[PDB]
Amino acid sequence: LAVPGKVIEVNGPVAVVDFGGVKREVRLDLMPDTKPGDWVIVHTGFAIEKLD
Amino acid sequence: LAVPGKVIEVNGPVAVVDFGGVKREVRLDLMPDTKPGDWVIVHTGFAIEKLD
Amino acid sequence: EKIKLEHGAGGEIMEELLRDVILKTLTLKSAGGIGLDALDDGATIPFGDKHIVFTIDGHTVKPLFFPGGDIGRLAVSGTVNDLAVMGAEPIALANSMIIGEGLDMEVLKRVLKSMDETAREVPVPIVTGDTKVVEDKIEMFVITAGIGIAEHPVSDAGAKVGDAVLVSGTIGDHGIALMSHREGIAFETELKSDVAPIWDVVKAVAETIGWENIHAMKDPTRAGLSNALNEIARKSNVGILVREADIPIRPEVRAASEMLGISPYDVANEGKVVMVVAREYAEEALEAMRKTEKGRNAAIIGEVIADYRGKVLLETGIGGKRFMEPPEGDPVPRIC
Amino acid sequence: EKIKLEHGAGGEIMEELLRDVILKTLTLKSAGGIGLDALDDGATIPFGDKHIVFTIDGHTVKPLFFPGGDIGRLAVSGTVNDLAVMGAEPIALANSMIIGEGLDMEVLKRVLKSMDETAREVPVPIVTGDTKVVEDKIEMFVITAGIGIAEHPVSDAGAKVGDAVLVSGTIGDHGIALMSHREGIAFETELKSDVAPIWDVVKAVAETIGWENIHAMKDPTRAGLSNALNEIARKSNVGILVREADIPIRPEVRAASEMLGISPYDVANEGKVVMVVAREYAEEALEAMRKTEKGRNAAIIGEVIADYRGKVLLETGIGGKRFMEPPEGDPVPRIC
Amino acid sequence: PFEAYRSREVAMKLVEKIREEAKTLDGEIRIMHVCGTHEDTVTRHGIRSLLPENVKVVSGPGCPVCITPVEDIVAMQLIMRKAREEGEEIILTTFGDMYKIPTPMGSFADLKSEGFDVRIVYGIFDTYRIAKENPDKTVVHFSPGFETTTAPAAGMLNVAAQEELENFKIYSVHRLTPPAVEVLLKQGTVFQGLIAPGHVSTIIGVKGWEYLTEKYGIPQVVAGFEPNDVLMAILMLIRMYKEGEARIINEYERAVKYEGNVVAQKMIDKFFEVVDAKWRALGVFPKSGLELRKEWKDFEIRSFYKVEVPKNLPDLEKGCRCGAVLRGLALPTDCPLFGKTCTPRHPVGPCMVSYEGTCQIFYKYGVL
Amino acid sequence: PFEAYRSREVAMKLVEKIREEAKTLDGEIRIMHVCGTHEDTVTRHGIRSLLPENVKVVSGPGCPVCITPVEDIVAMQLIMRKAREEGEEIILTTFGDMYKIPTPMGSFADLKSEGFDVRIVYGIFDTYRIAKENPDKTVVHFSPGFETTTAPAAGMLNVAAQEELENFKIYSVHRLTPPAVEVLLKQGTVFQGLIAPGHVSTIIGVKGWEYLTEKYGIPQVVAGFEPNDVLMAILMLIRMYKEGEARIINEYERAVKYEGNVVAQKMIDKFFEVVDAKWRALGVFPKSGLELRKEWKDFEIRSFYKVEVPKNLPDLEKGCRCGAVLRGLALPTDCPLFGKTCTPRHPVGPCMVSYEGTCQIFYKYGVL
Ligand code: SF4
Ligand code: SF4
Ligand SMILES: [Cl-]
Ligand SMILES: [Cl-]
Ligand SMILES: [Mg+2]
Ligand SMILES: [Mg+2]
Ligand SMILES: [Mg+2]
Ligand SMILES: [Mg+2]
Ligand SMILES: [Mg+2]
Ligand SMILES: [Mg+2]
Ligand SMILES: [Mg+2]
Ligand SMILES: [Mg+2]
Ligand SMILES: [Mg+2]
Ligand SMILES: [Mg+2]
Repeated sequence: LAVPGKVIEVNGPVAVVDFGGVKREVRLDLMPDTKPGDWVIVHTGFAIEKLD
Repeated sequence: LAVPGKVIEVNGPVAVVDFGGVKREVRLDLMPDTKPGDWVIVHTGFAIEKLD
Repeated sequence: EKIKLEHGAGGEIMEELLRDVILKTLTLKSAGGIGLDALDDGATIPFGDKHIVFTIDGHTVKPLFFPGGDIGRLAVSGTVNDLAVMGAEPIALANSMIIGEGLDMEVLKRVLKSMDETAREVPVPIVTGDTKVVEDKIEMFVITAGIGIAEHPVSDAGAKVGDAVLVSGTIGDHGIALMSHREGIAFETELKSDVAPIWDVVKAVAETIGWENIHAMKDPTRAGLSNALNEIARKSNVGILVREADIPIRPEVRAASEMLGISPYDVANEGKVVMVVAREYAEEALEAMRKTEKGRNAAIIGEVIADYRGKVLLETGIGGKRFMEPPEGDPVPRIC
Repeated sequence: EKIKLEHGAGGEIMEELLRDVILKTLTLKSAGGIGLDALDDGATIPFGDKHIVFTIDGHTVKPLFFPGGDIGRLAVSGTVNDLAVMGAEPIALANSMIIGEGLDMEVLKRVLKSMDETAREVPVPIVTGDTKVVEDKIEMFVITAGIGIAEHPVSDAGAKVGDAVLVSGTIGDHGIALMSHREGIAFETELKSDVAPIWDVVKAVAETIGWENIHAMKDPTRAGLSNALNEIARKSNVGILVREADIPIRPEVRAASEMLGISPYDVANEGKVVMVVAREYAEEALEAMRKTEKGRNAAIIGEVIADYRGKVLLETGIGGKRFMEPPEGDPVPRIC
Repeated sequence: PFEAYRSREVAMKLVEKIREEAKTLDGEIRIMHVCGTHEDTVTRHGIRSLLPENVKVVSGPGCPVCITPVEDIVAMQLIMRKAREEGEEIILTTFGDMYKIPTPMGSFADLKSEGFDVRIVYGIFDTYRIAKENPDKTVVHFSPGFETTTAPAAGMLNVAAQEELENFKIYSVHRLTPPAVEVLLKQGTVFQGLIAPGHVSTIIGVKGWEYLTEKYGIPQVVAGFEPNDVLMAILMLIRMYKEGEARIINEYERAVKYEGNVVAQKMIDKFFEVVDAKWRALGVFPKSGLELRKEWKDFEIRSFYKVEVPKNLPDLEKGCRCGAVLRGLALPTDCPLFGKTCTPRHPVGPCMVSYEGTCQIFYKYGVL
Repeated sequence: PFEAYRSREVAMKLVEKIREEAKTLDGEIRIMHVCGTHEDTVTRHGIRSLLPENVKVVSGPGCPVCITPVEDIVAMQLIMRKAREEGEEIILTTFGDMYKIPTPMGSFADLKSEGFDVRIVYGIFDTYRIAKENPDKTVVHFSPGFETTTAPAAGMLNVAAQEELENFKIYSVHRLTPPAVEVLLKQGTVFQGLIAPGHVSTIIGVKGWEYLTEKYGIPQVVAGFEPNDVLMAILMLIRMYKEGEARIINEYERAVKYEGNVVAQKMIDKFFEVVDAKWRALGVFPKSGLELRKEWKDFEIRSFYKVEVPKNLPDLEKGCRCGAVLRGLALPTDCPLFGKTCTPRHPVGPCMVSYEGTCQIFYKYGVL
């Protein structure tokens, strides 16, 4: 059950995504280029792609 | 809290005393001469004396 | 500060908790009648020409089954009695159950069966309920609330000086039977619990001497007869003289209590009622009781006096005098 | 055969237990009104010009404290609501407590405080109670019974074809907040439980469109809105069409439910009411609700239909159609 | 945001176009998706009730937990016992649904009840953390999943080698989607269009699915998971069928790159190698599984324990038709056990247990 | 049976004679009993309220659990810990009240809560049984008690040697009643008559108490425990005082032999030897304790463990007056803690904890 979230914090591998009032930490190991403001697809705690 | 009971069964060291509708097993190690019909004083599961 | 087993043993320590916390924290405690503050067997709610009696009781007896009864018969019996000692006729029961994950379906069925058989004896229907299941290893808990209609309500504070004190039967049976059952103490014939609804007993006396002459009542459950009496003395602010030689006690109960080192006066009864009646109606109430299947062994045990107000005086067999102290808490664990 | 967590989750599996055992074993189940067999939010007892509503509910929510409320506010809220959805005005509460040996006295005080604050909001007094303490490591269990007076009683079977279906507020808040709190799922602003008494909400609608026009009601607690609806459909033997796009759901709840993989329709709500009203009174009831502090978010979600009797039809956002299945059991453990 | 992708208007338009393009269609068109999340979308939004009688959407084996061999589940359990007897206590992490997956010899939950340390985790990182909090114990993660789940494991294995962790092991039961799809082709599973899984695409990109449309001429369409993504894909597919087209449209361009996700691809390649694997209830599919390479063999829990898994372990319970459900050849309602002895609470087959299981999805949503 | 011994008539007669013999009495007569069961009889039946102002009944140290040194209770606990560290787990049996007896360092119950195996038993046979059911463990019984309780232990030790049991050990804390009685004499405890304990007499018979009435001229009276036994004894004592008599009357002849109980005497002698012992809150009384002889030393739990018990362990909590209660010099109601912070449920001193404790008895019965 993957859902979209807006990145509001990056710290190397870890990131803080907000899914509409609900925030969770996500590993950016597969989306190094990630950065605040982005919108990633999170699967099992990992960002797998950004949205355009 | 020692209470009187009527012996209704003997089997060497063990005995079965009735304390008014309540029966319990008692060691006769200190009252070898005990035998059915007797009335002993039971203390911590041992017969310590018969009544006259 | 932690909650101790004593805080729920119906004795003095539990009285502390009620006064030190419960009654002290709850601020809205009545509906125009006897309320929480009174700590009576139930509450009363004026409803025109009559009153509604409201009572609730949790049950956590272990084991769920024991000689003479079970948690199911106890739930129905306990609630009906509390309504009955308030002077109300059982109208309906509400049954809540909290079952532990894993209980054998057969146990639940057996409990429900007993509840049913017991409820039909009153008779009184179980009109609503609730079922919860928890992972906690608790087997089962039964909480029963009940509503009843009382033409004339009776409270623990109506005892008057000169009145006579009665019990509907033998004292100490439920608590001693259950304790004996635990310690494997075998009998010539098993000592049974007395758990049973006794509305018919109260009703009989009332249908004989009239409600106005029943000045006080209480089923002596947790903490026994001593507690039920000490509770009436305090609230009615009267003294109570009890003659040990007149308190009905089965031989088996006397025996087991001695071995158990506990007093049959401090343990719960689940099929009895203490009744304070007008001095000139004692004999008729006694006989009215003796004529019921559950009051065959009723007996006048004492009288309400003017000295030692709030206390319970005990006249021993040899004629001595001492107070019948309200236990700190029921001696037996999970007695109800 | 063993009892499973599912048997007390308020879903279908629990329905089996009630039908396979409880209702099947108890034989006396009514007092001249809505009884146990109806499995309504409470029972009714005719008393001349009016009826007495009788309800009881156990509570075993863990942890005892959670965002937005606690087991104490829940006990009072739950009982008052069940009386309220029957169309009765809370009269009195009966409170039973089963405390685990060792509970910190402060916790008990904090729970009692919340119960008190909550009870005063109705307002409704706690006129009688019971306290038990067990060695079992359970912390605390709160069982509350309540009596209320209903001029005109409402049941889950009064829904008529053409009627409109309403909810007093957002759906899924209590169950999702509690689940999120468990899995440490943090929020921009914590998702709170909605636990609260909503008699004022029901009363308002009644004091606006009259009791005769409130054909059915039920607080969607265990098993959620889907369950409450599926229950009304079956008993009223009518079908129910619900438009997913009109069901009020907080953004935070939608989000957490997706991550949690559960539907906000299948989890308990502790501060809401489902109301089936006469088609020509829907708007006034809605507005009457919108004017209360707890019904600001009320909304007409559907209508009673003649097809698919006993089932609940869901019209999805994109316009598709599917049934809103009554959960097998509430997804969240110890939700209440 | 993305409101359009859920818009009741955008949907009712797509539904109308689809109806139009089909009212003139002869025979029947069958579109197969191979992602449980798509099945959830289709079923949750009641999309089937919006389709024309001659247009069908079937769910393929888009459930990694459903297809994990029982032989592998039993193996993991045998190793837990083998370790116990060797004084070594292992910490086993598994996903929630996998935790309850049945086998002839019981599930991971049945094990838990025997005093073994089995923990449910939402991702591999959870397992990684447990590894650092319990150095006095070997933490192992039974790892099933498709490309989308393989990646987080391929990345966690990197972060583990650098850190030089010795108590971070996993039982690989990873599978590849494209291969299984081909196998179904070579076996008669009927469908004229393929809705390629959104997320597995995100990883292997549109490129990973080309070898299929080229070698069999099947029109594929990478789609997202909003209701309009699937409706779009269906329309797009109906048209490439009517016009005899045979190409791949990336409807999910907002989330997928043609090349896909390079890092993950090599990240996975750095540790796993395509191998022959068995799919539960389906058979042994060629080059469809992923196992740890000879080097990163120290990360495989089986490189420390060799167990004898009994032969002839039946894949499913008698009466269960999950194998056919997995092939898109059967509906869960066709099953005699569906909603009877088999439900999410008390499942008989894996298709009902899994979150992406087609049976669980049908049950959970009250299909018409 | 024995109805007379409880007869309200027989009692009211004895009460009248007593009043008669005392209305003419000058000064005050003080009768001391040294058996908690007698205190229970006196208090339970409200006998004190039937006595004339010039006749007093005081309770001596008739409570073996109350007087067991804290040093011994702590020792046993230290040995439980010492065994644990030595891999050896011990099964400790104790009586119910002893189980809760407080010490500066906690009770046996406090130990139980630390994961130690402490079991409450009603007698030594219980302990013996546990020994046979748990051969893979050393079962030990903290054994306190007077002659009446010593005997069952002296008999169980015999049945144990024959059986040649190696896991049947006990910590002896046995005490002798007659000695302590003499000590109280040499220390001023005032009383002109002694109600000798019924059951301890049954064992040592009337003969065991003679050395006292002869060496100090104190009139002793062996009595039973029915209310009329004690009333009789009181009357008998008042008269031997008025007539200057100085002998021993065996009012409990129905249960006691002059020589007492020979078997038990030798049974006890075969294993224990009178030694100097400390009485909690009272001091070290000469030849008042019983310890296992050098031969049967293998039955003593201390012959397998040597622990260092800290010095200066206070005998009682501040404010507790159990020491004076034990001497019959104080009433529990004289104590500031009585019924306040000290109750049977939450005891401060040993006198309140013990079943034969004078404080517990006063509390339990609501003394006037
Ligand atoms: S319902 Fe159950 S039993 Fe039928 S195939 Fe689906 S999982 Fe197998
Ligand atoms: S009451 Fe307590 S504290 Fe006072 S002496 Fe008796 S036991 Fe010691
Ligand atoms: Cl009670
Ligand atoms: Cl509920
Ligand atoms: Mg009562
Ligand atoms: Mg009550
Ligand atoms: Mg009660
Ligand atoms: Mg309920
Ligand atoms: Mg009363
Ligand atoms: Mg309800
Ligand atoms: Mg209800
Ligand atoms: Mg409810
Ligand atoms: Mg009660
Ligand atoms: Mg209703």
